[PDB]
Amino acid sequence: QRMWWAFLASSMVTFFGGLFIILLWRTLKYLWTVCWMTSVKDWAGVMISAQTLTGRVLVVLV
Amino acid sequence: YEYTEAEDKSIRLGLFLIISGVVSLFIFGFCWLSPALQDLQATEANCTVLSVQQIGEVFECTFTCGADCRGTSQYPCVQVYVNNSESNSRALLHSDEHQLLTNPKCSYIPPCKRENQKNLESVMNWQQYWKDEIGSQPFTCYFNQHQRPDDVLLHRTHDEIVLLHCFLWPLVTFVVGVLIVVLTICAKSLAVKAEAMK
Amino acid sequence: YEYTEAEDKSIRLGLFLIISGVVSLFIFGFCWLSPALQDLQATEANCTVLSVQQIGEVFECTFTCGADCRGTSQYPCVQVYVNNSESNSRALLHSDEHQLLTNPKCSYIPPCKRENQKNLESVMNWQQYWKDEIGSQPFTCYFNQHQRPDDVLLHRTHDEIVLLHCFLWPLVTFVVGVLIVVLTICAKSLAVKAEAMK
Amino acid sequence: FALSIGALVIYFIDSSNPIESCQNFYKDFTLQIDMAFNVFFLLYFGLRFIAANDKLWFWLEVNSVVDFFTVPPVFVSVYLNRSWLGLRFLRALRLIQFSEILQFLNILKTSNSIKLVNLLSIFISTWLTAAGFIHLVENSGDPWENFQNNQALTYWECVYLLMVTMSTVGYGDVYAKTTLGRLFMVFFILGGLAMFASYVPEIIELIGNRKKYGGSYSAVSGRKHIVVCGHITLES
Amino acid sequence: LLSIFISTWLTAAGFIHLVENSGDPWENFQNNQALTYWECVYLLMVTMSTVGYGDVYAKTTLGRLFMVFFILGGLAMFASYVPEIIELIGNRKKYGGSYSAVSGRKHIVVCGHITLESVSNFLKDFLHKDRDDVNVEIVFLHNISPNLELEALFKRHFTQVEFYQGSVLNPHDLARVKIESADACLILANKYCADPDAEDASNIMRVISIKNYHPKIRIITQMLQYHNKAHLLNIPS
Amino acid sequence: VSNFLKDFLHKDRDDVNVEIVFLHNISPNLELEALFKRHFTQVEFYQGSVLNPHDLARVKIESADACLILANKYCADPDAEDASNIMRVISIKNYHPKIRIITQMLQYHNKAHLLNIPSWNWKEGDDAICLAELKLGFIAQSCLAQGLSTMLANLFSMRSFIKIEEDTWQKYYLEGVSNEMYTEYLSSAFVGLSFPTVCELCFVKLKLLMIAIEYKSANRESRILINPGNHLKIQEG
Ligand SMILES: CC(C)CCC[C@@H](C)[C@H]1CC[C@H]2[C@@H]3CC=C4C[C@@H](O)CC[C@]4(C)[C@H]3CC[C@]12C
Ligand SMILES: CC(C)CCC[C@@H](C)[C@H]1CC[C@H]2[C@@H]3CC=C4C[C@@H](O)CC[C@]4(C)[C@H]3CC[C@]12C
Ligand SMILES: *[C@@H]1O[C@H](CO)[C@@H](O)[C@H](O)[C@H]1NC(C)=O
Ligand SMILES: *[C@@H]1O[C@H](CO)[C@@H](O)[C@H](O)[C@H]1NC(C)=O
Ligand SMILES: *[C@@H]1O[C@H](CO)[C@@H](O)[C@H](O)[C@H]1NC(C)=O
Ligand SMILES: *[C@@H]1O[C@H](CO)[C@@H](O)[C@H](O)[C@H]1NC(C)=O
Repeated sequence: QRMWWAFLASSMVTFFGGLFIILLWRTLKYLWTVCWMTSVKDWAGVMISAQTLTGRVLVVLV
Repeated sequence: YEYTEAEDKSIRLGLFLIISGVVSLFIFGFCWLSPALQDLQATEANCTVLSVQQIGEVFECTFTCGADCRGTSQYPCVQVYVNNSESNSRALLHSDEHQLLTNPKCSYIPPCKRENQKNLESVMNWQQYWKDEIGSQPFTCYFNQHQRPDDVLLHRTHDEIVLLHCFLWPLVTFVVGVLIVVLTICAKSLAVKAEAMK
Repeated sequence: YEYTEAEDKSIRLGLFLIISGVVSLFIFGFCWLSPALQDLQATEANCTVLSVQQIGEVFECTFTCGADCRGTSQYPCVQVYVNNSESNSRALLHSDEHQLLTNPKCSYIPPCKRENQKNLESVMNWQQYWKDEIGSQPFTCYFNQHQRPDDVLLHRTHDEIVLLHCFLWPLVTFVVGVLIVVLTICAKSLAVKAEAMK
Repeated sequence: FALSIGALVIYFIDSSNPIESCQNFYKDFTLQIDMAFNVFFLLYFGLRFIAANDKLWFWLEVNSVVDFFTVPPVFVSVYLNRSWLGLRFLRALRLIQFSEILQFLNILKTSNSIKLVNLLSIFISTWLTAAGFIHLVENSGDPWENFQNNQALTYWECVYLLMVTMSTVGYGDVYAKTTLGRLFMVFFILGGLAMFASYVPEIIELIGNRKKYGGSYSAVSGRKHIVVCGHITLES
Repeated sequence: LLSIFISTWLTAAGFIHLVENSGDPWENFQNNQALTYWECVYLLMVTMSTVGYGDVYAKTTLGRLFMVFFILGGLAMFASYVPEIIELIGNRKKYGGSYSAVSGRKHIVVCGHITLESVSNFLKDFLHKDRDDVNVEIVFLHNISPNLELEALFKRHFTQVEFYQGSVLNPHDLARVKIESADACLILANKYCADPDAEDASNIMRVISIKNYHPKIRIITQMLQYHNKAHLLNIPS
Repeated sequence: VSNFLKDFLHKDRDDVNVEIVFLHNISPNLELEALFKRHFTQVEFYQGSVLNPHDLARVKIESADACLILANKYCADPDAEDASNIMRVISIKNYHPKIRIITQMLQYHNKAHLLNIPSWNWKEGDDAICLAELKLGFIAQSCLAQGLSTMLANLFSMRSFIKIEEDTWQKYYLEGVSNEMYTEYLSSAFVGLSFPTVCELCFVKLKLLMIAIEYKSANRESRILINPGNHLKIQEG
């Protein structure tokens, strides 16, 4: 049948679902205070940066 | 203490949904409901079939092949007059307003096919359903005593659910637009007050 | 001694009506009177019915249901030739120019209904009024010897009062526009001279 | 102001109807809330009529003139139990106070924001008012044509017509087919080019000044930046 | 600018394409307008330029609503986004470039103080009708831009007088005026100045610059003081 | 303008229905336009002089509660500016004599001209503030007692009290910043009492630190007696 609706439903639930997760994770981190994440920004974090050549080629390819 | 730009754009996005939650509710109030409640004005009657005849006047339908064909065949007309229960008058049947507004002189526009004989048999097959069941089993039938004094519908243009989605989803957009703004302020207030617990 | 802003805006409003009293008179002189006096050019004749017949040519009217229906039925035509008194010629009757300009070949456009038989009976009922009263009681009938050499009207497009409201109400607007300006100056002159009676 | 918006919404609802119809007490709860809004409007320009330091100056301010072509036809409408879609669109002209009421709620605290909302308010109010006018003209006909050349436009079709017109796009799918309608479209094209060449374009250009050396420095990581100050010239 | 224009235009075209392929949903998707995407692209280019043919237009209520919003948005970011950035790409200076070396036309570079007074007398004698046929084009190089009287006087002589902005103390400006190919250079000194010696030393500086660029040249100069004349003799060229 | 606006429009000033209207011939610069667009219902600028009667009418000087004349502290000649401010005083007092005028005087000797003007009345509240005299005196008096200038400056200036918890010098400093100076008639129960006894009763029983007093009896006008002895009793008025 005409299942056009599920695409937009998936995208919007991916939006405001994923938006609320960021807010509630920044809620509970500042609510629990009331009462190897280091190199993971370096494997790809440097790569994302335009300064890296591999990074520039990645931007051009995407 | 300052609203950061991640916090500020969430406020700008949150207000953008609170406004558009009103506007989408404001648009559909006379762009969706104004055709809806006029269709909900016609009440359920319980009417009986008066007479089923033909005319002999052809009417030009429009079939297609699928790849943008403008073939126009023709179909005969059938006037099904019925006897109302409430307004107790002689009035036609109509499959919907779309059948009514295009050809009010006919009761049943068949789906237009290529050959005229194909469109002919779809008339009499529909006519046979109304030449055997006459008077017996009085059916539910929609009639308006304001707009169309002599036209009875067989269905509605919409459902009961047409009142739902025009009030639901802008208000769904409205509440989510509030929950972005509220959870931005509350998490910031937990990030500006609980930091100074030293 | 100075015109105050309440006094000054009354002058600005008073001149705005004196100007618009001219313009509304100036517009209607060729936008209202130019179709009017051409209709008043056709004089009252006293003419007799020559012959009332039919043709057999159908003409497609347009009925409606009320909720924007475009149903188009058909009606037969009747040519009522009459014998004029003044221009003493063979000419048709016409109910008005609106019946004339749309279908000059017919004398009487019936109000279009759904069924063709409904529009058929409205023709012959009108025809029966003109098949019994022929020659006897010569009636008042409007004819123009300038525009339509062979078409006689039964009525006018307008009344005697059509000359009134095009000259009256801009001049009503004109006099009231003067009375705002005059009573502003006079009351100010009574408010600037009688103050110094000390 | 909020009840003025509500009366405008009642006008928007009533624009989906014929010219007039006979009522007693209810057809769409039509006049039942309209009478209450207009009685409150009558009371509102009642107690500020006595607040007139000049009884004439208050009479000719266009803030009760909007409140003045509306309320006596509502009283005639409830005296006759029938409606009329007349000069009720003039209620939209009271949207000029939107920046004034929005200043009261502490939403706007910037003179650029006040001037911007004043411009957008006078634009939207003029546009909806003129759309209601030519809607009223085109629903009826040319009276010398005996009201026969009526163009059954929706109010919002007419709103689309004026937005296509004022931007000089002019599709021609929708246009005025009456002589009085063509006359008002001529007058409103001249009025729109009047208050676009004389009202906004020196106030638009008050909201156009930008300075091209401001802001701050983007601290790019790894880039040690030097601040150079002192006398700076092409030579040094 | 071109990227944000094309991206906004194709995005909005895709939007109103998506609207017009479907119908108004309260009309039960029955008033669909079977537009191609590129028909819709043509629609938005005809719309944003305020041409508006009306051969193609939105026939749906939601489509008309988006066309209203996009006409307002297009006039928004044309009156607020581009027209102060368009006018950053509009500044041109009307005295630059170089001299077209026409063969047979010996051109003179005239430098030094240049004003309506000093230039007018020289132009009148040089361009006098009795001078008959002289294929010499006077090219004037001065840092100061000409005033309106100078612009009128330079627009009294078309194929005969060209002005260029620049000094004779910069080698590139000498190249732009084609000093090396120039038959001679005439240096005019402002007669009226706060210090006579200072101007004289400026003209001597200009002589030194031109003779250092191209030594085999004739230079006719004006000297306000008789004592300052010796410095020119001191210059070797 | 900034210092005056800050003290006048300070939040601690609480509810004052006074709108500052500025009349100056020179048009405001962009910094002035920003500063005037920081105060909407509070500050209006108008272009014009106070040496033209129509401009005084435009600023509604007659209905104005008071006019404050500010003198540029830095000028080529102090006397010339002082005479310009005296000219402005003469113009305003000639327009409407029953007005308070507070002015700034760059020189102490120029102050006498205001006394020469007939309308000016010191007892009427017309006051001239001499920048040179006050600044030098504050510096002088502080040569006797190091730090008096800060104490006197913190009295009259409306300064925001900030709660400080940590044991720093600022915590003990802000304990006395929020004090101000106040003028007040004494009670009728102080008639014929000695000034030290009255200061003891004011500071002990109701914690007020009385400094000076009025004193007039058929002689010259009521001098301000900083801390009299037990020699002088307190009069009823
Ligand atoms: C813009 C946003 C808020 C809209 C997305 C909300 C989605 C989850 C909602 C809006 C309207 C809903 C649709 C309403 C009409 C039909 C009824 C039936 O035939 C099956 C499901 C279906 C198709 C629903 C599926 C879910 C649905 C598409
Ligand atoms: C990336 C994450 C958020 C994906 C989640 C998106 C959800 C909302 C989408 C993706 C898969 C979808 C399902 C796809 C097919 C099933 C079975 C079908 O017969 C009816 C619809 C139904 C039941 C859909 C419901 C909505 C749905 C569950
Ligand atoms: C059939 O007839 C009656 C009268 O018209 C009507 O009210 C009703 O819909 C039907 N009866 C029942 C029991 O549904
Ligand atoms: C059926 O016949 C006529 C024709 O409509 C109508 O007037 C009458 O009321 C009907 N009778 C019944 C019992 O429905
Ligand atoms: C009938 O006939 C005459 C001649 O045509 C005409 O003038 C008049 O209108 C009529 N007679 C009377 C007395 O009205
Ligand atoms: C009647 O008959 C003819 C036909 O129009 C005409 O010429 C003649 O004048 C008329 N006679 C009378 C008396 O009206």
